[PDB]
Amino acid sequence: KNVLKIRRRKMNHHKYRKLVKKTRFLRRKVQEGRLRRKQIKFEKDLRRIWLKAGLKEAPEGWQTPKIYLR
Amino acid sequence: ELMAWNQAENRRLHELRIARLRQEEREQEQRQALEQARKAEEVQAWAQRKE
Amino acid sequence: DDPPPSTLLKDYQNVPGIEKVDDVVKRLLSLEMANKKEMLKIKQEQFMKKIVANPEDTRSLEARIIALSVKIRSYEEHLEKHRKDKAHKRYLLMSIDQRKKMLKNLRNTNYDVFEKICWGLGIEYTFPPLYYRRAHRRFVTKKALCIRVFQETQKLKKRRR
Amino acid sequence: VRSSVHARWIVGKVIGTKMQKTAKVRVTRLVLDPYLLKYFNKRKTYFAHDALQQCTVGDIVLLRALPVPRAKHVKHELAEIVFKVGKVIDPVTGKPCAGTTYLESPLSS
Amino acid sequence: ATLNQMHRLGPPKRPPRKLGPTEGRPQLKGVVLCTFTRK
Amino acid sequence: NPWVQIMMFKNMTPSPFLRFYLDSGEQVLVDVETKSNKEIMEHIRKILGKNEETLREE
RNA sequence: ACCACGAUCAAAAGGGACAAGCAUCAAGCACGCAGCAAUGCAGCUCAAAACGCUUAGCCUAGCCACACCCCCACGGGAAACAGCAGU
Ligand SMILES: NC(=O)c1ccc[n+]([C@@H]2O[C@H](COP(=O)([O-])OP(=O)(O)OC[C@H]3O[C@@H](n4cnc5c(N)ncnc54)[C@H](O)[C@@H]3O)[C@@H](O)[C@H]2O)c1
Ligand SMILES: [K+]
Ligand SMILES: [Mg+2]
Ligand SMILES: [Mg+2]
Ligand SMILES: [Mg+2]
Ligand SMILES: [Mg+2]
Repeated sequence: KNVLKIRRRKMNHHKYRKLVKKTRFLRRKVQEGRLRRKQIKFEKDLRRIWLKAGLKEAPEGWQTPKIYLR
Repeated sequence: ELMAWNQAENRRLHELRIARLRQEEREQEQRQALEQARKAEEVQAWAQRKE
Repeated sequence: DDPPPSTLLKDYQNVPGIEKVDDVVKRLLSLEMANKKEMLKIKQEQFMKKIVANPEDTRSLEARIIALSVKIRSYEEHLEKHRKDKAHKRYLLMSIDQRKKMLKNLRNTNYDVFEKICWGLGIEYTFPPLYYRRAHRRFVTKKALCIRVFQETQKLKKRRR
Repeated sequence: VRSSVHARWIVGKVIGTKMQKTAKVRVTRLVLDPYLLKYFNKRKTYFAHDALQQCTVGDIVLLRALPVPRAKHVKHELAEIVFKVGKVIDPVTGKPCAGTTYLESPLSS
Repeated sequence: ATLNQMHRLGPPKRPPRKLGPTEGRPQLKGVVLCTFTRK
Repeated sequence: NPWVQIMMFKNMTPSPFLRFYLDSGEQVLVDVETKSNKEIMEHIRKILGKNEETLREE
């Protein structure tokens, strides 16, 4: 078997793990912003649904849950 | 005419099937009699053991 | 319901003169003084007498269904007490799958016997789902909203007309 | 000249009965793969009017074209049930059967 | 693969050809911005 | 016969058979038990197959 | 035919068939049915690829689409060679 491929996988993974440690704080903010945009997009899709259906507002009693916030 | 011929062929095959099934029934009766005798013999001895 | 513990074992139920023995022998030859497998055998014989036309034929699809149903009930009784038994959970789920497959074959081949099996064993035959896909949070929420919006539109159209 | 529906006679398996007086039936045809030159089944769904609601999921039925479609998707009617699910009568001998086995012997009659 | 698998997958789908520096064109016009030498 | 719907069924009856459905509503049953495949082909050709003369005219 | 009997040709409507890539586009969100109607049922499509994005005139005795733009053209932008020659 080629041990060099296993070594290259080891180097790439170790290099990757170093980067996530270095930029850990930056990554968390980016993920939080991405999740906020995801929730907004989901809400817009739901709103498009009831708007096309004809209703001027959401169905009575409906509240769009936050399905992406931890 | 062709449909009539096809029905006649079906009827002929049905008669042949009846003959074959009658032979099968006869053989099955003989084999079933033998197996039933064996089953009764086995049950008798097993019951006597449990007695 | 389980057979009474005073019931005789399947193997000693036809020996001539079993009713002329002492009470101690009757206890020794009953379900009271045996393991659960004899009780399951008596359950199987009871179901076979109640359902199948020829209770001596154990190779028929109905007989196999009855036997596996008794085995499934045994597994469920085990798992009520043994909640963390993963192996027996697997055995129960696999036995349920096998019984469903046999029930499908019986329904396709002999509907009258299929109905008799369903009534006698208290089995509710269900058809399998057409699609196997994850019902994640987004899809579930969207489907609930869509059903609500359809209901609201129906109310509005009834009001209009 | 007798109907505007393309498929005049078709045979299928009933896959749904949840609509009133309407059976959802799956029809399979043989289509040649141009590259492999092998025949594979191609499936199509048809709605058949069942006035008596006598169709059950899994039975093999014959559908006959309506002279004109009675609804958006209902262009056929149930001519007969070829095979009742679990209640097959052998056409060759006329006796009940369960799969490959006779429920009633042909010799009995 | 089996015949069923080959039917399911269908004919091979060769990827679109990658466009080169000229963008699939014989020649291009250009304005010289700077001249230099490379090793 | 590209426009004829052919459909197969397996182990549904004790014996094999063919059934043809005609545009007039008539049904043709051909028992094929004990018959070779060539015999079945010849029989169906004879009863429901266009003869050579019709093909030559076409 | 012209007087039509009907042929030829061919619209609208109904049924069927029909390009490529992406499943990191996997769910669509009212997409069904029955009843003369009132109304009732909750259904319909989809991993055998629905829904969606991107690409491209096509299956060439020829066919399809467009005719400056707003798909359409009451109306609006605005003043039109994708007819020939020409710039
Ligand atoms: N996707 C289905 O729900 C489904 C339903 C009926 C039959 N099948 C058959 O299963 C085979 C795999 O289909 P695919 O390539 O599109 O799936 P896939 O692997 O690409 O995944 C798509 C979805 O299908 C499910 N799936 C995957 N394998 C399946 C299987 N053997 N049976 C049922 N569901 C499965 C997955 O859960 C997933 O949600 C196919 O031959 C297909 O005919 C799939
Ligand atoms: K245009
Ligand atoms: Mg038209
Ligand atoms: Mg111009
Ligand atoms: Mg225009
Ligand atoms: Mg010009």
